[PDB]
Formats: sequence, C-alpha cells, structure tokens
Amino acid sequence: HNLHITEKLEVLAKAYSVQGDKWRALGYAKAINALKSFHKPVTSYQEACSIPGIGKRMAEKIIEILESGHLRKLDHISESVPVLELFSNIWGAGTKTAQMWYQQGFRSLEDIRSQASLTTQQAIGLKHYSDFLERMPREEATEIEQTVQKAAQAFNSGLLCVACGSYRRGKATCGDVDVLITHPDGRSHRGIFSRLLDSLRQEGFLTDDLVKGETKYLGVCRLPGPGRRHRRLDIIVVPYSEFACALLYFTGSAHFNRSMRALAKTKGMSLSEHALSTAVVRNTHGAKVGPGRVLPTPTEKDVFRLLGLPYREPAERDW
DNA sequence: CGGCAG
DNA sequence: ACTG
DNA sequence: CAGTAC
DNA sequence: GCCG
Ligand SMILES: Cc1cn([C@H]2C[C@H](O)[C@@H](COP(=O)(O)OP(=O)(O)OP(=O)(O)O)O2)c(=O)[nH]c1=O
Ligand SMILES: [Ca+2]
Ligand SMILES: [Ca+2]
Ligand code: NA
Ligand code: NA
Repeated sequence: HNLHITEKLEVLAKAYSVQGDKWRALGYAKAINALKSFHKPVTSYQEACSIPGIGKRMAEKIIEILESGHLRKLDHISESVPVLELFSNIWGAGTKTAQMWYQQGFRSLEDIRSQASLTTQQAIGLKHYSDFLERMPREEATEIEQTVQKAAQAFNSGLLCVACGSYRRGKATCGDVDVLITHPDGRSHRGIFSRLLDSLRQEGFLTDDLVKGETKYLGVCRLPGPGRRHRRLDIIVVPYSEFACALLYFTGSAHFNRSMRALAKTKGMSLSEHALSTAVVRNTHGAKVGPGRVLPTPTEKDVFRLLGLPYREPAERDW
C-alpha cells in the first residue's frame, strides 16, 4: 500500500526498540500501522498530517522519502543494532541484557554461548534460537492444543481448554500455542498444574520449562515423530469468574488489547485479564490510586457492551 | 507537560 | 505475572 | 526492585 | 515518535 515508506520506517523502528527507546519505537509502530490502513499512496506532506498517528516529524520524513527517494537517517543507524537484535532474539534477553553483552565486547551467539553468563531461561532460549523464531502451521497448533486438552480432561473431564492467541483469531500460522484452562464449577481448576505438567512431561511432549507460576506456565514442547520442531507453549489456568476477560486478553491481539484498555481508561474504567472494573479512581499520572467495582462480565460481548462497543469476532481483533 | 495497557 |  | 514476557 |  505505502510499502515505499513502511519498509524504511520499520528499520528505524526496530533500531529504536532494540536500543531501548520504547516510546519513540511505539510511535513509529503506530504510524507504520496507520500507513497500512490507508488506501491511497500518500502524495503530500499535508496528506500525511491528515493521517492519525502521523505528525510533523513523521510527515516530513515521509516527504523526504517521496521526492528524495530514500531516508537519510537510515544511514546513521548505529553499527550495534544488528548485534543487539541478534542478542534480543534470545528468549529471556531484552534490550538491557543485549546492550550489556555488547558493551562487554560480545558480538555473536558463539561469544554468548562460550563467554556470557546466561540465566536458566536464556540458556533454553539460546538452545532453541532458530526454532523460537519460526512460526508454525495452524494444523500443528491444533495438535498441540489437543495434546494439552486430553491430558487435562483426563484428570478432570469438566475442565474447559481453549486455544487462544493468533490461533483463535483464525491465522494461518502461529508463533506459539496459547491455551486457556478453566472449570465451570468455579473451583475445580485449583492445583491442576502439578499433574497436568507432569502428565505432559512423562510423554516427552514437554521438553523445557521457562515460567511456572500459580496461574501461568510458559515452556517448550515438541510433538512426537519425525520432522518436528520445538515449539513455545503458554498455559494459563484461571477461575471461571474471570474466564471472559482472560479469553479476551489471551485472544488478543496485543495492539487490540492495548487500544481497548486505553478506551476503558477514558471512560473511567479499567480492563485487565482479571476483570473490567468501574468507578476506578485515578491520580495525576493516569495512575490507579484506588480500584472500583468489578463489573459483571460473563461473556466477551459483555465487555464490548459495557464499554459501549460493538462486538468484534476474534478474527476481527487481529490488529 | 507527560502518558503511551495492565 | 514471573524471576532472582 | 529491574528486567522480561504475555 | 504522536497526541490531549
Ligand atoms: C505479547 C503480548 C500479548 N498479549 C496477549 C494478546 C495476545 O494475543 C496473547 C498471546 O500473546 P502472543 O502469543 O505473543 O501473540 P499472538 O499469539 O497473538 O501472535 P503469535 O502468532 O506470534 O503468537 O497475549 C498482550 O495483551 N500483550 C502483549 O504484549
Ligand atoms: Ca501465540
Ligand atoms: Ca504466547
Ligand atoms: Na529476547
Ligand atoms: Na570474545
């Protein structure tokens, strides 16, 4: 659509993200998306200024791209950015870890493997560096969800297991599998992890653990047989009282969740993976000094409704 | 000025 | 929400 | 807590 | 980076 611009802008956006300038990177991100929501190639500097999320600086840069044919700033990106991206693509390693590794002289994953002090999570991330960067076919994601469900419904047939994330949004490929487990009885979800995970371990399905919380588990799995890659797996067990808000959170997308939660804030409300709250007292820094009333949200439609929004099917949330 | 989801 |  | 991830 |  406007790929003549976005391509060059995405490079600068990633340059900012890996370097730790999150908000400026966030600004570039929102502009990139907007430039993807336009239908007519931007033709004037004031045409860009008309686009939401595009300002004078961004408008000017896009003007430079049209007449000049390229963005000059792209040529002053630090030489460190490719290395910082390489390092930050290790699961468990962020900008702060990547910059420190660079300051310490590390420039390759061979350096990291041989010299860097890695956390347990990071050592698992490095081991699966190539696999965690690969997406998977929807069909494989189905096999993985079913594998978790059968293991869960074996020790309690009432458990409800739902694959969320990009899968539920109907995407052709999934970066990783996101499973939401609950129980309609309101109490039978408690303490299932210990046995659910052990069942999944004894089979060989679960290969590594990254996070093991009371409510969330994040780890690595590999389906049986030949030609299989290691895949990232997220499991969240929640009380039935929050099933709707959790399903909405875990279905996403991430930018959809952030926009909704921002809307709730304007309307004096707060939306979380746990509940949609009202009468939310907030302070100067847009900060919640006091919580309010949990609003009844038995279904996803209730959240949309309580927020004054038309219901959006999961596939309509892929922002 | 300062938030940008929780 | 987790981790250390 | 800071860092990281979802 | 944008925007109220
Ligand atoms: C990463 C992220 C996810 N989420 C929510 C919405 C996501 O759909 C859900 C799962 O996270 P992800 O699995 O990271 O996102 P995704 O499944 O939609 O895309 P992908 O195919 O690459 O896996 O968690 C947030 O609310 N905020 C975030 O920053
Ligand atoms: Ca996912
Ligand atoms: Ca995930
Ligand atoms: Na990382
Ligand atoms: Na070295």
